[PDB]
Amino acid sequence: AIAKMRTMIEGFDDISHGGLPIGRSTLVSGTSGTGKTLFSIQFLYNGIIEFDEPGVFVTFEETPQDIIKNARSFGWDLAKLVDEGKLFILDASLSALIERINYAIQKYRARRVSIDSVTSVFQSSVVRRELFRLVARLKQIGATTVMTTERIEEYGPIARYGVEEFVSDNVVILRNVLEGERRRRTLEILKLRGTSHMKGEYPFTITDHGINIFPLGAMRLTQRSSNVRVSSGVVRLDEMCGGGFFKDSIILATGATGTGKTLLVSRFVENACANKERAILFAYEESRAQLLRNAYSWGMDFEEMERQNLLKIVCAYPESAGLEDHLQIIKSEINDFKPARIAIDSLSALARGVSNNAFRQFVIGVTGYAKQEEITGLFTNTSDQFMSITDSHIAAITDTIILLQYVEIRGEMSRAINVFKMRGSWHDKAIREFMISDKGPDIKDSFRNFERIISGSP
Amino acid sequence: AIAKMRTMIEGFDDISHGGLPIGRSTLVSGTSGTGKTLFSIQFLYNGIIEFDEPGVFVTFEETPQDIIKNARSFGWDLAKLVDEGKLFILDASDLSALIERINYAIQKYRARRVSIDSVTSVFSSVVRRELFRLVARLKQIGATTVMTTERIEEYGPIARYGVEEFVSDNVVILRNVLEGERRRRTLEILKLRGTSHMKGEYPFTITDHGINIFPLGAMRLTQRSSNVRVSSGVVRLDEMCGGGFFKDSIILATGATGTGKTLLVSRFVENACANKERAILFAYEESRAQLLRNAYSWGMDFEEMERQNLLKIVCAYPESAGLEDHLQIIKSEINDFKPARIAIDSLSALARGVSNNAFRQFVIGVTGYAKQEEITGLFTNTSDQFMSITDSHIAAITDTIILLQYVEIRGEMSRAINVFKMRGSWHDKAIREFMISDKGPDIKDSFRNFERIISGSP
Amino acid sequence: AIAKMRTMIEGFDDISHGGLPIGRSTLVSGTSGTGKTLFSIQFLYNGIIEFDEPGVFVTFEETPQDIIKNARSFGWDLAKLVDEGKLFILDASDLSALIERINYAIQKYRARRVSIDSVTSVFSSVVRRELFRLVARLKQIGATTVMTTERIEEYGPIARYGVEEFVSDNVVILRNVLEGERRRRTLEILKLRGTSHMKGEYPFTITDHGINIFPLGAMRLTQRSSNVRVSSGVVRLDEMCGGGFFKDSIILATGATGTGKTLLVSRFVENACANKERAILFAYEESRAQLLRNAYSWGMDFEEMERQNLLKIVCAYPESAGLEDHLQIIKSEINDFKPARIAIDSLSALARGVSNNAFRQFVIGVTGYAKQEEITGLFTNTSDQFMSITDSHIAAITDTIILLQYVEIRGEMSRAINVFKMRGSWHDKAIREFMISDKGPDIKDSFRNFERIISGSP
Ligand SMILES: Nc1ncnc2c1ncn2[C@@H]1O[C@H](COP(=O)(O)OP(=O)(O)OP(=O)(O)O)[C@@H](O)[C@H]1O
Ligand SMILES: Nc1ncnc2c1ncn2[C@@H]1O[C@H](COP(=O)(O)OP(=O)(O)OP(=O)(O)O)[C@@H](O)[C@H]1O
Ligand SMILES: Nc1ncnc2c1ncn2[C@@H]1O[C@H](COP(=O)(O)OP(=O)(O)OP(=O)(O)O)[C@@H](O)[C@H]1O
Ligand SMILES: Nc1ncnc2c1ncn2[C@@H]1O[C@H](COP(=O)(O)OP(=O)(O)OP(=O)(O)O)[C@@H](O)[C@H]1O
Ligand SMILES: Nc1ncnc2c1ncn2[C@@H]1O[C@H](COP(=O)(O)OP(=O)(O)OP(=O)(O)O)[C@@H](O)[C@H]1O
Ligand SMILES: Nc1ncnc2c1ncn2[C@@H]1O[C@H](COP(=O)(O)OP(=O)(O)OP(=O)(O)O)[C@@H](O)[C@H]1O
Ligand SMILES: [Mg+2]
Ligand SMILES: [Mg+2]
Ligand SMILES: [Mg+2]
Ligand SMILES: [Mg+2]
Ligand SMILES: [Mg+2]
Ligand SMILES: [Mg+2]
Repeated sequence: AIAKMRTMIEGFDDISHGGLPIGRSTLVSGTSGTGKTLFSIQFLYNGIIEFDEPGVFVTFEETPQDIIKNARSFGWDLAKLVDEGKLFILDASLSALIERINYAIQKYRARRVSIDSVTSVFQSSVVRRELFRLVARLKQIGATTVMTTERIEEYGPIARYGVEEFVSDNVVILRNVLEGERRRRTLEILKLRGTSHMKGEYPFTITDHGINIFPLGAMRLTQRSSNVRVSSGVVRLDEMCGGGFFKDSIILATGATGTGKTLLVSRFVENACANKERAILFAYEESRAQLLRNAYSWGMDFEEMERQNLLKIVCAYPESAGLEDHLQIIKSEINDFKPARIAIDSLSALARGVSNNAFRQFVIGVTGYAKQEEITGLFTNTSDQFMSITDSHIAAITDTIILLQYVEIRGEMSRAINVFKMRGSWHDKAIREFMISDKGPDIKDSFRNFERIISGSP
Repeated sequence: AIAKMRTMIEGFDDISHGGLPIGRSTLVSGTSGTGKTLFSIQFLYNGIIEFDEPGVFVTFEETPQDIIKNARSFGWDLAKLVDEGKLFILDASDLSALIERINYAIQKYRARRVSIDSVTSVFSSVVRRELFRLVARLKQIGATTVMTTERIEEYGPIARYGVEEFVSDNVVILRNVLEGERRRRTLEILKLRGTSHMKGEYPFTITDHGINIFPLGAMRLTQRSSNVRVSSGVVRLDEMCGGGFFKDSIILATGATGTGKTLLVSRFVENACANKERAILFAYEESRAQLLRNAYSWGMDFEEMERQNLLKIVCAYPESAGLEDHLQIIKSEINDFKPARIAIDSLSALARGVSNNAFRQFVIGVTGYAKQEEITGLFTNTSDQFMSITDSHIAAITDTIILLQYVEIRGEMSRAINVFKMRGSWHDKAIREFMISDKGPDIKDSFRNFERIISGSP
Repeated sequence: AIAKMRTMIEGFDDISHGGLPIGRSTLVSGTSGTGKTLFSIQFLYNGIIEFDEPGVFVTFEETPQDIIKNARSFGWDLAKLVDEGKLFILDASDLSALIERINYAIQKYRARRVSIDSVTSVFSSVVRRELFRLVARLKQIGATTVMTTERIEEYGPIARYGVEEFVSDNVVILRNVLEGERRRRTLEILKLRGTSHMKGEYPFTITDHGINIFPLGAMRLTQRSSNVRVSSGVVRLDEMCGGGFFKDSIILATGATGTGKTLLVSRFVENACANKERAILFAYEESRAQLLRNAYSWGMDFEEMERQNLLKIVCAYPESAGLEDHLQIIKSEINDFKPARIAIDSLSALARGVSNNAFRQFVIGVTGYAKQEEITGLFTNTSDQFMSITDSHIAAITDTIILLQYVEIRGEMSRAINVFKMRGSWHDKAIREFMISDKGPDIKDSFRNFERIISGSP
């Protein structure tokens, strides 16, 4: 088999099980601002601060000083590594270039090489022969190169002259697709000669750590399962769940608007902080100010928990970022605070004007990470119809579902709670009446008289 | 990192995270009449009207006289600034010759800011070589340049020869997309080599003040929340809400046509003018004439309040402007009148033949601003069916929902009201019938004889 | 008729009705990384590894060393065959000169098969004249050639200059269409001058064995059917089915979330391992961890069966691969483990954001194979509404349908099971209520007090 080299890019090594083929050159074409330079810089940088491999960078447009300054925003200096003799920024902004580049390879331990960019170098018949010569001349030296080419259309031709794709051994497309006034970064591997890889696009983001590729296909169902129970915050609800929620489980609170989803989330988050356990609250519908007042009215101090460094509140609008970003933000915030419990209020708000598949691929990401890090996730979902079906087919991700619906009785609005699922546990299969007070919720008995709920009244 | 310069354009300082990279040039492409020249002038202008930095202006097609004549429209004299020495409009009626004149004028007034409108006149393989030489000679002078490009398609190639983006360090695209015979201005940053920015299209308008960018992403979920309550105009309604509406809250009055939504809006505004508090009425369904007749019929003198400078009525058809304009008009008017209560009649009318995405982002922009300005807002919504739900997922924005519906009883069409939800407050969970007279709402008792009304037919 | 040659590529021998026309050449066009070179090698390879026929290989861009290095990946040494004389890789570093060298090498080893990868390198009016001369000089030598072309668009012009199809006797197009960020390999025969073939696109995958074409059309309705019955894990269920499921049959367990579909799958697999019979569990909703916990909770040791080599659990996310892969993975695993019972949990999860056409053709490919392998299959389907139908038209594939649904009775959520249909058997036509415990299903009696359940709300 062809030996792959680890680029040390979070996700990319999963997409191409191993990394990039050693001895050959990888073509990374993409529209302007797709992260071609970043990828090629991050490739060389990773290969010097992990395997101390002497890499050479070829410039064709941007000056060396520009590349150094631009890469300084990611929190790494290139001039320091150039000073050490571990990097070489060959400034060039025909055949001799190959021999000059080859010279440095043998004169600075030919590890990794990047050429950003070649499109301006050869700025469609001549393109082939010129591109065919370079790759061949780089094969003889047997060093791992990355070539960055530009494309005009996001789903149009692979490159500018539409020829490089065949000439190259490896093809990587960086996309910056715009849908509904929103840009979605995706990276896909078009081909890998004599090796296997993951097919199709994969959502990625660019932060202070660099390119953060989020593979969904590498996510496997290995989430360890325990019989460890944890109090939901309601004694009556814990009895109804046959002891309370499972430490390694995903609880779903679906219902109509004003039913008490946030209440159950608040009470679930308070419980963590009572037992001196860390918890994160991801708000998307309400603000910290409104959350603190709302909790206060039920008799729960959210400031107290914040002062004890046991509860964190992250409020933000869904339309203020993308699903890729939102997921990263959760992971980053979870990576720092490392909570025992988590609550997303809510997924319904996060599904507002988003690809039904882009949202579906987000839920798995959050659900999986929570399960894979042994964190109890409670996600709320507001139903569009007042007074009910999932209508999303995402009930196969949740291990527990709390139903909250209104019951119009004697020209009076009354609320009702019920547990549908409790995988690996017994649950009370009754529709108990509950109401809200200054001391929180109170679950009473069920309605034996009216047997026609999840519809109307009698 | 990379030092950024403030452009002092409302919204661009948030979308850019701080502004435009210092020392480097920014390319602004767009179709004709997008606001390229405007952005160009406004950049240099605020430079010499805030940080007092001498900026030179290169004009190729448009003559200085015209530039000043057009600039005046917004309300700022350029010739006065040309007269002093803070700005120099270098009329451009070979690159080296032009570059020399620009370079020899950048040291004369020691210009910090530079705008070239436009570089798509002087002029694919040659455009790159010329453009590369231009930015290189401007990079050496360490002057923050702004270059304006020209495109033919709105979602087609970024520039004319589709090569000006890879040569530029920064790329700002201004669009003017036509959807259902309606023109929507949008601004997006494609890339910023070095720093970070906000990805995606952001709606903006051009008024007397200049460009007015409304970033919905920059708007955080930091909205002050108090337990201060206020009246609604109805004593029983205040009592039904458990002391009346919250000062800092968004109330929603949804129901079938002729249920009495406008009645609740009227009384809501009246009560404001009763406590000598200023309010605004945004009508999109009925005129001042009909409102005054209907109000006067209900025993509420809207002329009086109008003369007392406590009530301002602004009527205009929903299809008389875009959501962008309607929002900017609401904000402008609010800032002028500085009201404590605001009522919109209605959102349903504002959703008339408008994309759910563009409508979604408008309701967030209105509710968000009112919440951050400590202004109590009552928004009405007319349901499609007489006998329903919550339109879409705008129930996450309203802190209170007052449902009103009809109840056919013994061949009579009686109306019923109920506080469906109230966050942070107790509310009457009863469906009380109410009559309308020339005195206003008459909330009586609920219907215990028949329990199947609410969001149902009985 | 026209004599055809077997390529020995799984599926191509059925789609072609027998293979490629003998004496004539075949043109294989496709975008980059479709599998043109692979198909090229695999053709010649099987030639000299089955019918022991010396085949020569023309390489234009890719060097012999690379071709052998890439070929190795699949698991076959080319240099060994080059060493012997069964294959000769004629490196192509004027037509008459090249044609001469090919013609002078086709008589040396007396080559029966020939591949030219690729003819889109050497090179609209001239391409025809050259191509026509090439096939004419290969027709005279009566050698089955295979020419690889290159296309830019997936559903655009067949070849580059769109003239290589009318000059060729045979045209095979390899596609790699991207639909919702997912890459789907497809192979179609456009025409075969002389013989007949299968019209339309056919899904195929590339694995370690090489190209793997899955013709759904070639699959006939010849599926052995016996009166041999088997148990389900439940005595009452076997009795309710009129002696238990048929050995050769497809059973479907559809219903709302948490109804007990996984319970029935578990017991179904357990019973197999009870009679010392091998089974496979294909999970796409829950992990091994959760399954083992849930199983153990139900009184079924999935570790034991795992250690007894009677039960194999394979969990993986539905969006972790394409239907093509999932199918090929199921077939591969089945052939290895050779199980008598198979259960998929679930099809609904496998339909998550997938075209109804691509999903339809996957269920036919799975059910068809299991039916022709004498393997009893239980497939689960989670309904969108809690309280429904048969998803789509997949009821024509299932020989037995076990419906499970909830029945709100006196403010209690009880579950009900019923054998909806059973072909070739009597079944209990009664809606019997059933409870769940740590011992498994408890099928009790039906509800004679209320006759309005089934696919209704009462
Ligand atoms: N500190 C940062 N935080 C977040 N994102 C950043 C940061 N620095 C840069 N970026 C992002 O990465 C981009 C860097 O552009 P880059 O040069 O990697 O793209 P490219 O595809 O090579 O562009 P081109 O080849 O057209 O010049 C910026 O435009 C921005 O979107
Ligand atoms: N202090 C209180 N006393 C009594 N009842 C209260 C109190 N605060 C809230 N409630 C009741 O509980 C509801 C609050 O529910 P919650 O804030 O959890 O909203 P939700 O069900 O998540 O709906 P949404 O997210 O759509 O607003 C109010 O609508 C009201 O009916
Ligand atoms: N005083 C004003 N009030 C409101 N809108 C104005 C005012 N003055 C100009 N506008 C708007 O802004 C536009 C001016 O755009 P500008 O002159 O910058 O064009 P441009 O983007 O440079 O395009 P081009 O170069 O093709 O002329 C007008 O077409 C109009 O829609
Ligand atoms: N003076 C009055 N006396 C009695 N009933 C009245 C009087 N004026 C109006 N009404 C009643 O109340 C209604 C007034 O309409 P209102 O503005 O309260 O409803 P709306 O929900 O705003 O209707 P629309 O959806 O058409 O805007 C009339 O249709 C009528 O039934
Ligand atoms: N060992 C392997 N296991 C699985 N898949 C493989 C393996 N080796 C190669 N592949 C797949 O097959 C592809 C090889 O295709 P091939 O080299 O024939 O390209 P091609 O169709 O000739 O295109 P081009 O001429 O543009 O390179 C790889 O891109 C990869 O997706
Ligand atoms: N040990 C137990 N004792 C009692 N009841 C149990 C026990 N374990 C599970 N249950 C009940 O049976 C259900 C188990 O889910 P099961 O896998 O049988 O349903 P499912 O149809 O596969 O659900 P989903 O659609 O979510 O996959 C729980 O929701 C609970 O109601
Ligand atoms: Mg770049
Ligand atoms: Mg809530
Ligand atoms: Mg202009
Ligand atoms: Mg009205
Ligand atoms: Mg090839
Ligand atoms: Mg299940």
